Amino acid sequence: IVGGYTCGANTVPYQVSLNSGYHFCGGSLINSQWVVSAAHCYKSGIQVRLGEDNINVVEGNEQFISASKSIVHPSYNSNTLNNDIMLIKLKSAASLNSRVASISLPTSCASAGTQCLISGWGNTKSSGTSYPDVLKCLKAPILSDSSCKSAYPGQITSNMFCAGYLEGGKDSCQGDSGGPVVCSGKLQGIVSWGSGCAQKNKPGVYTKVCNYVSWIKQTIASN
Ligand SMILES: [Ca+2]
Repeated sequence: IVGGYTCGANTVPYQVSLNSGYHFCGGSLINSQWVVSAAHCYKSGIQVRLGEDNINVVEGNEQFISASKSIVHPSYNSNTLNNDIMLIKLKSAASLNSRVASISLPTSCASAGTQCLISGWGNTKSSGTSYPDVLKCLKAPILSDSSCKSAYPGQITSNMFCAGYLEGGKDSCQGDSGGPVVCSGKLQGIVSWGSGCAQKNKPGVYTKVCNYVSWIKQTIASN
């Protein structure tokens, strides 16, 4: 997160870190046994880390649970990042409490102008590289479809939306991928892609979760 703020420990209780020996992506807890993340974050050997603030220090509210299965969206295209969504099942159910909690799925899509909370442990610099140890947060609005498509000609599908600031300086970044965009208590987006980070006229591009609720629910029901 570039241009954000320190969230505060366990203030974002659905935020997870995906770990394969090291943090590599975020995710969102959607029930006691399932996480949603970005398909471009796929790899084998994932451990899900819940209840984290400092990802380098054990602070006392963590739960570390191995994934048993990952399911990339059946239409994911890694060239275009269309359908950049994946589900991860935990080997055992997490213990839900005030610091480890699920986030609701949308019953309706959000609109341009809605303010949302984006979070992660990704890079905090718009040029060069600095990785935080504690969770960072950014409040940002959803941008119009027309401004999103104008920013990224030929690249925005119906499964993507843009959020952030066209002036630059505030955005998600590398290492935030797969993490949440929450608006009015609903998971509306997944951190997906963008040109660099926090660049002028290059806002963040997010997977549009409301298009996937049927697939998520059916998949969970049968796995
Ligand atoms: Ca920790």
